[PDB]
Amino acid sequence: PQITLWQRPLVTIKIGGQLKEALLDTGADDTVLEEMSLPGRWKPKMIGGIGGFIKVRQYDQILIEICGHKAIGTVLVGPTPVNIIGRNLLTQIGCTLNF
Amino acid sequence: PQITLWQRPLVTIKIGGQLKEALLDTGADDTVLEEMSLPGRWKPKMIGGIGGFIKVRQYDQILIEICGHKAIGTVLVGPTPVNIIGRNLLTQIGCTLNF
Ligand SMILES: CC(C)CN(C[C@@H](O)[C@H](Cc1ccc(F)cc1)NC(=O)O[C@H]1CCO[C@H]2OCC[C@H]21)S(=O)(=O)c1ccc2nc(NC(C)C)sc2c1
Repeated sequence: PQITLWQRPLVTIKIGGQLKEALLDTGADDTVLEEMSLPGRWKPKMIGGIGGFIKVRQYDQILIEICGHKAIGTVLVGPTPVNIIGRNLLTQIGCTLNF
Repeated sequence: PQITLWQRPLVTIKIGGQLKEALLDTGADDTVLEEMSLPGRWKPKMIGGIGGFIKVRQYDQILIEICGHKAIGTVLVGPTPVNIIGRNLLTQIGCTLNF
């Protein structure tokens, strides 16, 4: 699809058997999701944003479906306010910016 | 231009007579720039991101040139770690997401 930016660019994702809504975020290196129950082993990590840092649990090679496109990569889970699909997964679904 | 997301989507901007690099950020509602000297009056404000909040100075009706496209809008200035062009200006330069 082509998405204009008058509204937040939200998509439906399916991850760990659960449906969620998430922001397509070209400003995000990595993918960061609300506290959620994910299968497998993780690793503690800290990521920084505009206001400081949050602790996240990092899971590698997780399958996500992003608006009907499948990707596999790293997902971080923690106290983010919004679910964010970052460039590590946007590249896999072929997402580009155009103007 | 068409920008893929294998690297950060950075563009050059000219704002307040100064040249800066900035991130095209579909996850940012507003435009937030590192500490800089802007002319005119501002308004104190607080905005939230992944790690908490920062206090910013809000300047309205600011002219920016973003990779050769001119826009006028609100710019927030404060302790962000990256210059961020948010959706208030991305819409004006006709930026879309595509996959
Ligand atoms: C997190 C999202 C919802 C908002 N954020 C933009 C995202 O694109 C941020 C942009 C950024 C890049 C780099 C940075 F160092 C800091 C910040 N990316 C991000 O946090 O990425 C994290 C995690 C992913 O992995 C990494 O990616 C790089 C850093 C890691 S925001 O900046 O906080 C921001 C912007 C404008 C704005 N206007 C408002 N208006 C209100 C009045 C409603 S609120 C608001 C908040």
